[PDB]
Amino acid sequence: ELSGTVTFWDTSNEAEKATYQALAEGFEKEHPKVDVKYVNVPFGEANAKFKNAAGGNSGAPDVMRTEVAWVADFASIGYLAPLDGTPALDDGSDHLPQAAASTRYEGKTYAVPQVIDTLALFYNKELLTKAGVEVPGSVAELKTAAAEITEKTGATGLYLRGDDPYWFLPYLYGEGGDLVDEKNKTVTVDDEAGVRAYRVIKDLVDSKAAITDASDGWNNMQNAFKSGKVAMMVNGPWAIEDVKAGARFKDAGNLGVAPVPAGSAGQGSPQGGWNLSVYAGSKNLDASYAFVKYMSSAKVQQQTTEKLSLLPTRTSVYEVPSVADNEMVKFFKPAVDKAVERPWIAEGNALFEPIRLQMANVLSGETSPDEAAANTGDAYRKLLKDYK
Ligand SMILES: C[C@H]1O[C@H](O[C@H]2[C@H](O)[C@@H](O)[C@@H](O[C@H]3[C@H](O)[C@@H](O)[C@@H](O[C@H]4[C@H](O)[C@@H](O)[C@@H](O)O[C@@H]4CO)O[C@@H]3CO)O[C@@H]2CO)[C@H](O)[C@H](O)[C@@H]1N[C@H]1CC(CO)[C@H](O)[C@@H](O)[C@@H]1O
Repeated sequence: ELSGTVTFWDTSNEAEKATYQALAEGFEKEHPKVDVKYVNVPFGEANAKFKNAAGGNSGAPDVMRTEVAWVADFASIGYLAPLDGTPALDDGSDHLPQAAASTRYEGKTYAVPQVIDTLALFYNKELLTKAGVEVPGSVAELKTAAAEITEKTGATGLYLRGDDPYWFLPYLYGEGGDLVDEKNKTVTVDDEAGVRAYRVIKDLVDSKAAITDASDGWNNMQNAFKSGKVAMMVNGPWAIEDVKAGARFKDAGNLGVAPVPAGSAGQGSPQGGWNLSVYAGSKNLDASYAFVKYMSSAKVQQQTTEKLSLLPTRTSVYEVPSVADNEMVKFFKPAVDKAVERPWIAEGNALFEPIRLQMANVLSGETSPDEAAANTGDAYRKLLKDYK
């Protein structure tokens, strides 16, 4: 017996949201006495919007699309219903383990996995071919390629997103670095790899291998890539359908994807994604648990992939020929398998702001790579009282 309102806050983007609204409302097919109230909440506003509503117990959603780092955020302050022993969890073991870790806080389950993702190098196949260059495997190989692209086509090699701190991580990993050593509770972002990573990004822009912008970075990146102003960008699966809307990439075939470039030490890309959580103060808990089970079901994950090319969290879904034979998926799944995990801690979400500020100042020339790394480390030690 399910009935009543289930308000769902979805953070998915302009290209994704019609699909997600349809899936959400599809819950009513099997439960016609439930009224699904779909609301799209912009990614940048959603964390604060949810905390505001939950903290005041006023107009909070029943079900929240919850970024991997937000689960511990929200859970630690009491805003999420624990899900262990509820109908929200069905065939839990099916989910990728690294997806499952992000749902956990202090020995309890506060979310169900929805999608998993990572960053990759997207490229314009026809531009690279016209430039006579191969997809670059390293930063060194990207610089050489960018020069040939400018010389032969007039395009810039890379749009380097300059306003979102997540985009720093591939460069950090490529220089042999990482934010923290979790096992040893030690801040590591200010090791020499951090200095090198800030220096690499500045060199890419100064050398004109890359362009960037200090604001409106998502739109600027997409516009530059779709208009052929650049040959390459670093982005994730949430960009695929948006890109394919463009005249340049209808022929889905013209859209190349490859790993993010190696740096001087190695190569890596971060693990991200989205889970589904239930507000602790929901006045329709049964219907919400069922809604979460439905939205995380193999059937719905498969449909999401078919319409959007977003990656399922369920292992079984990869065995469905329709998913197993998808080319964006065929690339992204192995890349996700290799993606770097982060500490799933209450202050994990706040590790990004320090990077954002220092990265902006490095790109504008206000701050040296050396100072930026030290500043980032200083901010982490302030955030993480039991880290050295
Ligand atoms: C600073 C923020 O730090 C963190 O976020 C990390 C995040 O943990 C990383 O994993 C990564 O997330 C990936 C994501 O995994 C990936 O899927 C994709 O998301 C797509 C969707 O796919 C697409 O469907 C649609 O939704 O659109 C999504 C976006 O395209 O890309 C994400 C990266 O963009 O990177 C984030 C850092 O960016 C915090 O969580 C904060 O919320 C914080 N926000 C601040 C906002 C404030 C402003 O006043 C205010 O000052 C600050 O205090 C606020 O806190």
